[PDB]
Amino acid sequence: WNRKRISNCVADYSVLYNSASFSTFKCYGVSPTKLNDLCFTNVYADSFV
Amino acid sequence: IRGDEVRQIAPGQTGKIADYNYKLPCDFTGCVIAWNSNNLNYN
Repeated sequence: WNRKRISNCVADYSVLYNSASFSTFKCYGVSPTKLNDLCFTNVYADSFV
Repeated sequence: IRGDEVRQIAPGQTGKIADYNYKLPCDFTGCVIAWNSNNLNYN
């Protein structure tokens, strides 16, 4: 699985959530609506199929 | 509603239907009944 690190930027998570292309958007430990109010020390985006 | 949104009609669910259309409370005492009505469309 390809791990891509995201750090030191401004993330807009609402555009991903409101997009209808995604079948399932399951958030554990956070709620997707609140995602824009939060500040994270690090983000890891692991991609695969 | 749509078939895939039938899970959104439940307490403590997140989605377009839950937040913008029909919000059930966390302490929802009740029942939810859904049947596929593919007989009765831009209305």
